[PDB]
Formats: sequence, C-alpha cells, structure tokens
Amino acid sequence: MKRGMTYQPSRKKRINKHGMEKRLGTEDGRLTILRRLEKGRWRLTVDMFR
Amino acid sequence: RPIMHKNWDWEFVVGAKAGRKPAIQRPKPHQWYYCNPKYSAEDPLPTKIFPPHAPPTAESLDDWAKFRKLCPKDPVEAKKFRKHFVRFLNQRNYDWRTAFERGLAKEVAVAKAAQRAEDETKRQEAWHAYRTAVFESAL
Amino acid sequence: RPALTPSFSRVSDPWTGEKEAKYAAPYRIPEEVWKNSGAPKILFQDPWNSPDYDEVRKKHAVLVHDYLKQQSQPINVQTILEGVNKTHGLVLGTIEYVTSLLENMLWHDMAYVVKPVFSSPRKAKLSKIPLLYGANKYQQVFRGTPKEVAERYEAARAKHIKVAFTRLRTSKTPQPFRRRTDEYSHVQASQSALGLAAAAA
Amino acid sequence: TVKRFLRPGGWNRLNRPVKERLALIKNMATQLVEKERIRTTLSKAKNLQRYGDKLITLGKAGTRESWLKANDIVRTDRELHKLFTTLALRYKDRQGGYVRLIRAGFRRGDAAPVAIVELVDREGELRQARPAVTPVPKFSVMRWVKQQLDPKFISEPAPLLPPLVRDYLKEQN
Amino acid sequence: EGLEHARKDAEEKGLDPKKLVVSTVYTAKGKYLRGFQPMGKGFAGRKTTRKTHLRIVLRENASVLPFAAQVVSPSRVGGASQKHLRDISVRYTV
RNA sequence: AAUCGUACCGCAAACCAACACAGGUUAGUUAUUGUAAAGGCUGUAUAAAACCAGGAUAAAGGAACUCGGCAAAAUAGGUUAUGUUUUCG
Ligand SMILES: [K+]
Ligand SMILES: [Mg+2]
Ligand SMILES: [Mg+2]
Ligand SMILES: [Mg+2]
Ligand SMILES: [Mg+2]
Repeated sequence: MKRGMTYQPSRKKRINKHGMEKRLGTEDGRLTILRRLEKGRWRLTVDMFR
Repeated sequence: RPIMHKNWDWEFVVGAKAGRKPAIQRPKPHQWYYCNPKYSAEDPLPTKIFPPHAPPTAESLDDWAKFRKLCPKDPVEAKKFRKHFVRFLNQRNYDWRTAFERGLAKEVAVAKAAQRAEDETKRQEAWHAYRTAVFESAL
Repeated sequence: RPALTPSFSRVSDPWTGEKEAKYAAPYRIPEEVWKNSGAPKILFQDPWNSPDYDEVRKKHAVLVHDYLKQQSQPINVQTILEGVNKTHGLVLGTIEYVTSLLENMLWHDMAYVVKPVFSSPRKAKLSKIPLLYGANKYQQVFRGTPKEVAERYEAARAKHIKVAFTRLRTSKTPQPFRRRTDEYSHVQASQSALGLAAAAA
Repeated sequence: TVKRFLRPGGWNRLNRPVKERLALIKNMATQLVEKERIRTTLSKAKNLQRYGDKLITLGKAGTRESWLKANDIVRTDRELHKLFTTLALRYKDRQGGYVRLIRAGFRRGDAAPVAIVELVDREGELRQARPAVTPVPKFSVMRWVKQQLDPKFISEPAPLLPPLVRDYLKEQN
Repeated sequence: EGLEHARKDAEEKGLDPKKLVVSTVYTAKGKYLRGFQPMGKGFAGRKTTRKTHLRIVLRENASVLPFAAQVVSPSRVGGASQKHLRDISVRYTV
C-alpha cells in the first residue's frame, strides 16, 4: 500500500502531547525546556503564540 | 418589528448583480440581510431569520414551541433529539432554494418557447407577401 | 387550419414521416405544369413545419383518443381515420400518421392493441391482417387489454404482500419511509396568484 | 481541390471521433450561413467548403424531403429560413461552386495554416465572381458546338416564372 | 527587430543603407532562472529558463554571398482582380 | 442580554502524500419505470508509416495451442415428472 501518510493532523492531539502544560508536568519535560532556553531557540513549544 | 423582510434586490438574488459585500459569494441565512444592496439602517430589523427564497406563508410558523412539547425527558435522548431538530431547520432553508430554482426554470422555458413561435410566424408572413408580389408582377 | 398537398387529394400531417409539402401558391396549378418547368419550388409549396408544430400534434392525439373512448369495440386504423374526419372534417391525411399517434398512446398506457394468435413466429411476422385498437378511459399502470390488466394486477398484488411480510420477518420495515421535502417557495406563491387571475378573467 | 480519403464519404477526420466530428461541422456550417465569411484552420476550412456546397444543394431543391435533411444540420431557425428563401433564389442558375477558399498564411502561436471561406455572389464579396450563366458570342465556334451537343444550353438568366406558367395563369384568369 | 535597430544606427552615422552587408552575428549567454521539477520515486530534476544576448554588425561593401530570392505578387483581392473578364470562347476552336 | 466561531477551499489546482500527484479523506441531503429536474464542467495544428496498447468483425476447422484451456468466447435465468447421496437440514 502507498506509504508516506504517517501524519494525520489533529489540533487537540498536538496540544495534549507536546503542549507547554504537558512539558511542565514532569521533571524530564522541565529539563527539556531548560535545554531549549540554553540553546536560545526563539520558540520553545509548538503551543506558543502572542 | 416585522416578522419577514420584503424589500430585496432581485438582480442580486438571482446572481446577475453583485452584492453589498462582494467578498461573500454564498451568503448564509443570517448574512442575506446585510448583503442586500438595498440595505438601510432605518428599516426595523425582522424578528426572525428567513432567506429571500422563503414563501410569505412562513410568517405563521412557530417551530420551537412545538419542539418543547415533543421534548424527551431523558437528557441523553434529549440531546440527540435537539440535534436532529436543528438539522431539520437548516435543511428547510435549502429546500426553498431548490424549489425557487426549479420554478423559475419552468417559467423561463415557457417564455422562451413563446418568443420562438412568434419569430417564425413573422418570417413566414414576410415570405408569403414576397411570393405574392412575384405572381402579381408577372401578371 | 389544414393545408392540402400539391395533388389536392389530402392534407399534410405534422410528423417526420411526411414526404409531401403544402401547396401555398396564390393560384391553383397542376403539378405537371410547374414541377418540370424549372422554376424554384419554394414559390409554390411550403416544405417546412408550422410555428405550432408541437401543439398541433397534441391536439390531434386528443381527437383520436376521444373517438376511441366513444367506440365500444376495437377497430382498425382505417376506421379511426374515417370517423375522425367525418366528425370534424378533413384534418388527417394518412393512416401512417394515426399509427404514430397510437404508438405514443400504447407506450404510456393510454390505449391497447389486440393481436392475433399464430402457430409459429414466422407466420406472425409474415401476417398482414390489420390490427385492432382500443382506449382506456383513464391511464393505467399495466399493459394490455382490460382482461390482461386484471391478470397483471393480481400477480402484482400477490408480490406486494409477499415482499411486505418477508421484510417484517427479517426485521425490516413492512413499508418504505422517506422524508417530506418542501416544494413551495415564493415562486410557487406567485404562480398561484397568476393562476387565479387567469381563471377569473 | 479537396483531398479524398479512404473513410466512408472520403471526409477529413479533423482529429476527432465521428460523433464529435459531426457535431463540430454542423455548428460551423450554421455560422457560415449567418455570417457568410469565416476564418479558421486549413483542414476545417477544406471540410467546410465541401460540406457547405452540399448544404446549398438541399436549399435549392425546395422539397419536403430536402428540408427534413437540412433540419438535422442547421442549428437555428433563422439560419434555416434564410437557406431556403434567400440563398435558394440567389443560386438558381449557378451550377456548383457556391463557396470559395483562399489561403491566408500561418497563425502566430502554433503556426498553423489558415484560410478564409466565403460565398461567391453577394455584396461585400472579396472578389467578383464569374456570371452564373456564361454569355456566348453570336458568331463563335462555341455557339455552333453547343447547338450540336446540347440544344438546351442556357445563355441568359431565366425569369422566376417561365412563359408556360405565365400563359397558364393568363388563360385561367 | 535587431536588424532594423542596427540599420537605424548606421544611418545616424552616415552610411548608405543600400550597400549594407551582415558581416558579424553571434550570441552570448545571459542570466538563467533556475528551478526544480519532481520525478518518480522521490528523485528530482532541473527546470531552467535560458536567456541570450544577440549582436549584429553591418558594414559597407563587405564580402557578400550571391544568394538572391525570387519575388512574386500575393493573391489579388478586390477591384484589382480581373480574372472574371476572361473569354473562354477561344478554347473551343482548333 | 456577556464571551468565542461565521470570508474562501473542502472526492479537492487550497486538506494528508516533497508537485496543479490517475493515490488517501467522515457525516447529512436531492432528480430518475425502460430514465433522469436543478446545478456543474470544457481539448495546441494535421494525417492513407512500422511497432505498442485498449476495443470490434471474421470463411473452413474447433484445444490440433501451451508447463497448464493462461487469456478470450459461450442460453447465461426460472418450473419440473423420476433417480442418487446424506449428519435427514
Ligand atoms: K449534394
Ligand atoms: Mg460561507
Ligand atoms: Mg512521493
Ligand atoms: Mg472463425
Ligand atoms: Mg496438446
């Protein structure tokens, strides 16, 4: 069968799996945020907007 | 306040003329009123939403009053019952348009056929007069 | 307003099987005089159809249908042609035109034909005996004569009862259901007002 | 001249199936009668010239049978009325050659050849066509030859009503 | 267009247009617009639009080839055509 | 009675497939006896090579084809007196 369609977008799934509230809920996620602050990435999470 | 709006720009409705908001191409039921080129802020706002295709006999409809009497007492069945009632209301708007479009097509076809008959009659009458002249000229 | 053929023997009929024109010259002349003279033929005859081609055809069918309803037994096409012309005057010219009208009636079950019985297919094909036609007082939904219609209805009635109970036994609705579609809009309301005005006038 | 092919009738295929091929040629023939001059590609023009000549022949016939055939070709009532009344009288004496074709070079985009198709006797004609009936000198070998071979040669246009029809009407009235 | 532009240039300099000969012509590469087009199975190819410069030089009394083209008149349409006046009675004689 | 959604695409040239991709994509509704209302859409210029692909017709023979009736063709449908086998349906 044709492959290459492994991404099926879903807004609710994206926020629950990779959101800021999720990253701040565990020690390992908090360490991930610090690593991205140290490298100086402009956007920290897929969930961020102004 | 009236129940239904009566002053519509029918050139806009059929599609020959552009609306007051050209960016909207297919108005929703509640967007027809403000897309009308003849919109005026002095006219009172109707108490109900109807499209231009609705018949004047819809002013005596009271749909939510009947729905309350048929309301199931079980909330789980009530939610599904309400969902189908909203589906019924929305579909009724597009039954009117379909009847509107079919009804006008029949009237147009009748008028076009009538014009076709008249044109042929004039052409045949003109030729007959020409034919008569030929015989008269030859004596 | 029937028109005569150039031979002045019959009227031309409005259908694609008519190969004779209508004489329309202001003076009456024999065919032989002007046909071989070399003059343009359009000066003497009209080869085209009338502006009311479709309406005339519908009127002729009604005359044929009404006459059959007045008959009490099946008759031939020749009798139909003579009967209509005698009642109203010279309005039909050939039996082929009447046959074409009858075929339309047969298709929509406004009339029926009585066919003979033959021992072999080849005898039926080669037979030349004329056919007999009747008319239904009202449009039916089955083909054939009233005896055949009754037989067909009986078979249909049995099938309907068979299907309805089979559906009930297999947990289906005995009678199919649909939703009522609203077919009354602003256009229909204006048509009704127009109809009343015409009726009043 | 128009080339003859191996298919039924010897017509062009116009790069189309037979069903679409007939729908196209009927439409163009209707427009030729309406406007009397059209510019198109060489292949469509060659086919239209031969098809157009045969459509005029039906109009000259002026019979019920001819009208039935033409009623399946022409698309508009006004164009069909003109064919039997106006064009029929125009080409009474002309024996063939009612349409002419002149080439006009190549197009711009696809560089296809083009041509102009027109009727051969009217106001606005590109050229002046020869008379429908050729005059014959009174003291020429041509006159003697035609007498020996075809005593019924036509030298001048004939009236709409010949003397025999006129005489009959006079006697009747 | 280049030929016409060059001749206009020659006249401004004071040369006789009736003695001009095409003595030099060549092309030169311009700036290209690069692009890509997809292919089957995830491969890719090039999609380039090319451009070129043209240079023409005209000189007087330069060595020239002897080629010459025959010229004929086009189709005569209008009142200038008189094919309809032909007398066809002569061809019946001997 | 506040607050958020309301444009446009949505079997698709605008979403998932690097593409204007012959692929993938949920629910609700509509005309039509042998047909089919509304609505929607639209192809550089020709032709009388070999060869290739998808169709049509074919004298006499009728599996002689081939690893193999592969492919193609074929009255294909319904009701039967009687007989056979059954775990008796
Ligand atoms: K012909
Ligand atoms: Mg919208
Ligand atoms: Mg890919
Ligand atoms: Mg064979
Ligand atoms: Mg073998």
